[PDB]
Amino acid sequence: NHLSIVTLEEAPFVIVEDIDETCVRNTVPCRKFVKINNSTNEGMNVKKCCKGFCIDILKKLSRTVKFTYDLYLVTNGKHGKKVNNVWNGMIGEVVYQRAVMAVGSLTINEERSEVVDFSVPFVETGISVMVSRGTQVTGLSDKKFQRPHDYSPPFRFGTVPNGSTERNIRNNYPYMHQYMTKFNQKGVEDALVSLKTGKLDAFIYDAAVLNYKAGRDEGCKLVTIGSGYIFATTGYGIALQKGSPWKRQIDLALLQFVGDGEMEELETLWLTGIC
Amino acid sequence: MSTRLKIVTIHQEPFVYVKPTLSDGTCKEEFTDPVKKVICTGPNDTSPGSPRHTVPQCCYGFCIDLLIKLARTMNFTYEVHLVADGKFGTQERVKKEWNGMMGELLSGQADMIVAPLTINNERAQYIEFSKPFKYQGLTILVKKGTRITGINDPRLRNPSDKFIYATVKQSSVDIYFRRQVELSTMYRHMEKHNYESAAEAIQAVRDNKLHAFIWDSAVLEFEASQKCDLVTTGELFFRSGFGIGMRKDSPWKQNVSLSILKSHENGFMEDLDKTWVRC
Ligand SMILES: Cc1ccc2nc(Cn3nc(C(F)(F)F)cc3Cl)cc(=O)n2c1[C@@H]1C[C@H]1C#N
Ligand SMILES: N[C@@H](CCC(=O)O)C(=O)O
Repeated sequence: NHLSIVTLEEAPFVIVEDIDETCVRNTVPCRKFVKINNSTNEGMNVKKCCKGFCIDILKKLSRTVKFTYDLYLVTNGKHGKKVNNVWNGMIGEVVYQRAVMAVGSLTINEERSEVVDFSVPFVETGISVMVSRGTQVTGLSDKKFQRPHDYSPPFRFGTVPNGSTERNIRNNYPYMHQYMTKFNQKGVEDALVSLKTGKLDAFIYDAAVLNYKAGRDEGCKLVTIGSGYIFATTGYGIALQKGSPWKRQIDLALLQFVGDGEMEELETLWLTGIC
Repeated sequence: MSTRLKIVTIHQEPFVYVKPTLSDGTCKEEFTDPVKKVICTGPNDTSPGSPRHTVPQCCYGFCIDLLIKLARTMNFTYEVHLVADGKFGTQERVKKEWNGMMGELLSGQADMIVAPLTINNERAQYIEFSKPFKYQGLTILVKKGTRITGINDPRLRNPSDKFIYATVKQSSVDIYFRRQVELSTMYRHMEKHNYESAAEAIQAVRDNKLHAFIWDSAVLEFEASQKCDLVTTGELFFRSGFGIGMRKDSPWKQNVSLSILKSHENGFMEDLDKTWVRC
């Protein structure tokens, strides 16, 4: 009944704040293990506060499914990457049973599904392409992405590696992938700055995050190609241990939330934009 | 002796086209690339409380292309039939019973549901749904000239015998309007005018009988793009997915979902959307 839950910061889904001397308003407590130094394994769990779309979903599932939790932020990797058949990130936490479930901006994909069970998708996502308004690209299939050296100067585009986007590009567009690695971005914030300061032409990334970013862009310069078009559509899901007894009740509660209009209330509250 | 899968489907354009066979019991060879077609046994006679004479028919569309891909992927044999009662499926009180493809699957008359079948709480309490192969919503089909702001329009929130708006009987849209108290007023109008099928309802909007049809956008949007005398109004409410239905015990449940995820990732699902879906 008292479940260990892993999360990862990614606005507007998961937002991390410092404690007030407890957690205020719509915030739930979340711990992060912080190392003393880089020449030790010793560290301490810092008490922080978590809010966002996925945190409201957790609050609802907690109440409906009737469980209590100890929420922590992953420190070994991010979302999930299989390195030499060993998973890190939120996926790794569930795979190696340090977490009963993973809640966050976690993309359902085939290779992750082989090692964890996912809930029904509760946020539509996939791959979107962000550009400065007026950039002439048709989408991922554009010859500017497919054969970038056919252009003088070549189109400069990248993603934030180690997540589901790079995995999809590596699998579907081998040339595009090997070309992209020189334009790898440390994160979303770096990527948007590069775009806004002419160092990058296009940012390939998670559709739901990119559409939120476009909707909140100052001056509405940055847009996603198409009417916020999605390539390799998938969704965010709660990851659970293979054959978990929690999956069933969690799927039922999510489909209940959709039926009752509770989903649209969260989408309106967290994801609507100006642009 | 047979480890062949009984597949149940329903007539729903553009996912499942149902046409008669040729004089020799084969399908008219059509082209998009060849149009893949299956023999689907089903009742020739519609109308409620009437004898159902099972006849071989031809089945094609988004869902058939999907079934063929699923069979080839998991190495299964199958046989296809259309739902005897012509319905998607609701749980009604008789003791409660599932009707349509839901009833069919729960009784073992079918081993799998392959159709634009909405994933909802009510059905997920009894059956296994695969990961969705399509995410869509509900919209309203009106005649070119009729004006409605959406689900919040006073012509629907405040019903009258003047403006007739309905949906399909024993469908998920029926389940949604029934479960929600905030829409009870609208459900009370609809119950009196609901059609036995979406085709019948679509034609009734063409023949001025029905003035608004609340249905799945994947089907309404496709219909509006063909029949320019009909248009869709408002945005999308009850954003839901279409999934493959199996019994909770099924040994194909994990592999069905992995195949659907594969097809989303490799563009196959986007291909079906281009081939069959997208005035
Ligand atoms: C409420 C909601 C929100 C987002 C959503 N996004 C996808 C997008 N999506 N996700 C996938 C994936 F297979 F990865 F799960 C495929 C597609 Cl399409 C499918 C989908 O069905 N969604 C749903 C319905 C209820 C849930 C169900 N079932
Ligand atoms: N949501 C993604 C992270 C972002 C991305 O790599 O596109 C994942 O779960 O991997």
